[PDB]
Amino acid sequence: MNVTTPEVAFREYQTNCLASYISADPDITPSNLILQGYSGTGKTYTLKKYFNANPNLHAVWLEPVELVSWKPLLQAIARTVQYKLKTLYPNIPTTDYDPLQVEEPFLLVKTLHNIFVQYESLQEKTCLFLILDGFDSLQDLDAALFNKYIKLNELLPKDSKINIKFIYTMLETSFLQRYSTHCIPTVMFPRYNVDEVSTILVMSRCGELMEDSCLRKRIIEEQITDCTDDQFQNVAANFIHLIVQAFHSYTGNDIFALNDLIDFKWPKYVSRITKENIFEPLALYKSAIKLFLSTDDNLSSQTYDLSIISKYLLIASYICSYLEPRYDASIFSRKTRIIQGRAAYGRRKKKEVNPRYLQPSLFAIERLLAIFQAIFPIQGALREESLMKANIEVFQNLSELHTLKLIATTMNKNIDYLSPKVRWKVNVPWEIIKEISESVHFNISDYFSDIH
Amino acid sequence: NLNRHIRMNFETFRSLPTLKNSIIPLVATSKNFGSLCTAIKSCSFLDIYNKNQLSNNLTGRLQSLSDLELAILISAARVALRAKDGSFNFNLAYAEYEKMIKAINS
Amino acid sequence: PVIRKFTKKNVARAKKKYTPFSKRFKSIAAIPDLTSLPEFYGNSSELMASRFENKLKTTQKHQIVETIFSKVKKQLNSSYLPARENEFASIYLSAYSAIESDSATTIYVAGTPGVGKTLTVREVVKELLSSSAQREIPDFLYVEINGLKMVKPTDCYETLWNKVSGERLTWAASMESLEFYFKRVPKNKKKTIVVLLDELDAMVTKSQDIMYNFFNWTTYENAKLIVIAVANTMDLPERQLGNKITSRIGFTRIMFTGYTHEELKNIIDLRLKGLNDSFFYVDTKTGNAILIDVRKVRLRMSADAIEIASRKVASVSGDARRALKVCKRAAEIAEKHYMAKHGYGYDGVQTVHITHVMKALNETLNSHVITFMTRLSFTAKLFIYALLNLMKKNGSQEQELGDIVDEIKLLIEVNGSNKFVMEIAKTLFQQGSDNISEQLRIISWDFVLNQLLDAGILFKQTMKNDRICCVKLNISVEEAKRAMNEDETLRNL
Ligand SMILES: Nc1ncnc2c1ncn2[C@@H]1O[C@H](COP(=O)(O)OP(=O)(O)OP(O)(O)=S)[C@@H](O)[C@H]1O
Ligand SMILES: Nc1ncnc2c1ncn2[C@@H]1O[C@H](COP(=O)(O)OP(=O)(O)OP(O)(O)=S)[C@@H](O)[C@H]1O
Ligand SMILES: [Mg+2]
Ligand SMILES: [Mg+2]
Repeated sequence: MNVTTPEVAFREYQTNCLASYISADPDITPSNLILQGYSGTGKTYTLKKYFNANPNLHAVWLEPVELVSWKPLLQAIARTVQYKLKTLYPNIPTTDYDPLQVEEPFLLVKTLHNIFVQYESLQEKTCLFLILDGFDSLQDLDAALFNKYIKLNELLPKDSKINIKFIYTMLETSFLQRYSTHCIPTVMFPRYNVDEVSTILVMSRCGELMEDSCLRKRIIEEQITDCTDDQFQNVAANFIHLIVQAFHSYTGNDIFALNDLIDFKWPKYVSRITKENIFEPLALYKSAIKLFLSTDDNLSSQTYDLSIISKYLLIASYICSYLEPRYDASIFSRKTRIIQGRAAYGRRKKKEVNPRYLQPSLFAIERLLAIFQAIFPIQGALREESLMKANIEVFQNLSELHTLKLIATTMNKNIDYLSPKVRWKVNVPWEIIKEISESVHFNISDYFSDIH
Repeated sequence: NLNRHIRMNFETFRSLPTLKNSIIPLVATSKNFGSLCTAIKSCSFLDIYNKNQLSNNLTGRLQSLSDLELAILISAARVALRAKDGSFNFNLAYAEYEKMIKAINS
Repeated sequence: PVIRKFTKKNVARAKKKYTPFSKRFKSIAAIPDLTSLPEFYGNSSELMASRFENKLKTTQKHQIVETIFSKVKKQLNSSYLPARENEFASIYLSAYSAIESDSATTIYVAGTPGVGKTLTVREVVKELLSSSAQREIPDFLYVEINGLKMVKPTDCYETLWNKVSGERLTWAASMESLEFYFKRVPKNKKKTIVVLLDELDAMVTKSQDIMYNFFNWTTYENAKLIVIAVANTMDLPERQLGNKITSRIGFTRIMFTGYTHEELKNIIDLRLKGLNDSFFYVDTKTGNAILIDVRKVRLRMSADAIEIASRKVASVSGDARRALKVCKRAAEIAEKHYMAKHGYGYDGVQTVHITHVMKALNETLNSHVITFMTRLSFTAKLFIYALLNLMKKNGSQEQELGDIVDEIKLLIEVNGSNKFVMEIAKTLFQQGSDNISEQLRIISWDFVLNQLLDAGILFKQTMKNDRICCVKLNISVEEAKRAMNEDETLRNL
């Protein structure tokens, strides 16, 4: 061949095994080629570096993540093949066919055949490389769509001058282990190394940190004249190594989860150099130890902007959907008897399985209303009857909690609320219920004290 | 070496197109005739390629796991091994990560 | 102008009229005589099918070469008979007593595929057309409705009204037109029509309205149609039609039973009467046989070969098409032997015998799954062996995949003595090389899942977890047992 292998820094097998499968002669070229990798593993970068190193052969860049189901995929293929040929061989009479006419795979075959048989006026047979970058990143994807793209060169004509050669790009490896007997040339992309991530980030990012003016205004805000370009790039690479050895156990081997951490923690690191932190590597790290212990990636006082009865309804629904229904007359029953009766004894042995790790239980609405007026604070001289009854506002706030997806139920499609067969459950976790019970000052830690 | 690779192809996937996809980047990456001759003498590419074909299935990408991710995976497999039908969640997994790491610091 | 929510750029509509036959004149008393109308009943422009005839004829060139067995392979194609007489006579009488009496009967024939029912019905219609040409009866327009030759099961109305009337409407206008034409138009202005309902059990769709209408237009006094509907099971209106439509179809229900070995021998005798034991003038140079260098050759399609081909196919399903397929495969085997032995190539006597037709009788009694699982790979046979010996432990037929994996690992680790398995257990897990860690799955695991999934040996349920995905043997367990006993290594491993 006459292809030029690119100098990709850490994919040395893959560019050699990629120049052994992409050529300008359609006979020494496979009709399908998979490039299976994972997120960040360098597929698109080495593909674009290869196709830019070889300007003579023709690419069609198509990304089936912004084309959700299969019909915009066929329409986009039939659109952009024709648009690529219009700007490749301009002096051929090109009768524009509508890509929206493609509605089925057969009509893609017929449309592409009618597009290709009008370019017979060339001299020699060429291949056109249609790249489906992210074929497993299709959103409404099925297991039998890929069989419709393998067996497409079986339908395009054999003695034609433009031959379609596909280059897929997969991401999942349980997708690809279905199309294994088809024996397509697979070029796998293994996950990057920490020693390779730590310098991929340096060669990618230390250009746009010295050219990031938050540091180039800090060098003149601090009156710094003991600097050169090495004195900027060494603290840039040292910061990148600091984010790597600090946060690699957090992210993993993903360039994307490191790029944004470097983007976040950079100006709060430039704001710690004063006059001589640019010369040393250790007291600058001891001047900014606060941004290398915790990650600080969340979007950050109070907990929830709800009412009082809705907060107590959330607490009571949290109680009754984790407590067994038999043991509540030992925890809430408090009033003096007049008639001979016995209360609930309670559980003998504390079970240490910790029920509030699991999924909740399902209760009737009378148990929520009963536990609601047991845990409610006193309101309101003998005609008050201060034990609050469930008025309109309690039911309205309960329906508001069901609307806000905080209490929830067995979602049958368009369920009736007023049935004695629809039971309710909470779907908020413990970590917000503790903040809520802290807000209304409700002792809930001693409600699950008899489990752990 | 070539007959040995054909012999292990005969017991694995018994197919000529897998051999074709093995042989094609051997012939195409070579640059001189002596290089092609020693490359098919030694078969220096049918173990580079054949290593790369298994480079991420369940072993070549578990090899690239980090340390916290490995402790989380080990704890989750412990929790699923302890259960009846093999199910768990993030709370039952983190209640084994901190227990294991507290026994590490013990 | 407008922005549309979706597009239908590839739409093709026919040119078919919407107003039915009821609104041509809107005068029942002034309907013209429909029989001798120019357009009705195929009296005008009946070249409407023979437009595409001079497309599949090219060059009349290059001197095609027949052989001594090309004649029998031509006479064994689709084409009195001593096969169907008590059915032909009853059907022709039951359809003649309505042609002569201007009646509205319905005949019901049925049989397993191959028993000659459509052949006898089409010959009944040919004989009644001969009787119409002899003019002992009135004439009719013949309509064949094939149940499977149409893309929509309601297009029966369209093709029937088109054949009757020369105009094509939509299917709703055609069913209203046929309803009016079969209810109200008097029996002086309509000549009768006979309708063959070929393969009736493919128009039972979603309402049973087509099956209603074609058997409820024949209960009318003013409709001269005869429905000679064929079927594929005798008790069809007791299974998939209503009891009222069972009462419409009635009580005739003439079954076409299966053939016998004597009847089938007579059939092949009549098919080869013009060729058996005759003489041909072949040439040594090519082989071009010509019936009455040059060699006079006999042709003994032997009666013992005919009857041993006929007894088996008379037992299994009794089909006068499968008998022709057997006796054509025998002639094909003979022609292949002849051409390979003489070097003739396309541009003593010849025989067809018992140990020559037994290959044509054995070509369809071979399960090529045992000779497939023997030539399968070692890892695929090991997969099948792990699945087979998990079954005696479990008793479910539906083992998981994580169990098959650990059973394969168990067999490989527990056989550490055999020289074959210690040679193969290195490559089975590491592809015979270092710089490759010991894989969890064996090499070629997804390959030998898929190579049995596509072949239908294996049967896996869909799920995302390839440890708990269940897997079933779709073929059998007994034939897998009889296919795993010829390996010389899996017989002990
Ligand atoms: N070997 C490398 N040399 C230089 N930069 C690299 C290298 N590998 C990755 N990068 C950088 O990291 C980015 C990784 O993105 P991609 O190469 O597109 O990976 P990816 O697999 O395509 O991600 P997906 O599959 O689209 S989620 C590239 O855009 C480069 O900026
Ligand atoms: N007695 C016979 N004489 C000659 N040919 C026959 C005879 N019986 C059946 N056949 C063959 O069968 C064909 C006629 O089709 P039939 O078998 O009558 O239709 P059928 O029985 O309805 O089969 P299906 O199920 O509708 S495809 C002819 O081409 C003949 O070759
Ligand atoms: Mg990409
Ligand atoms: Mg038929």
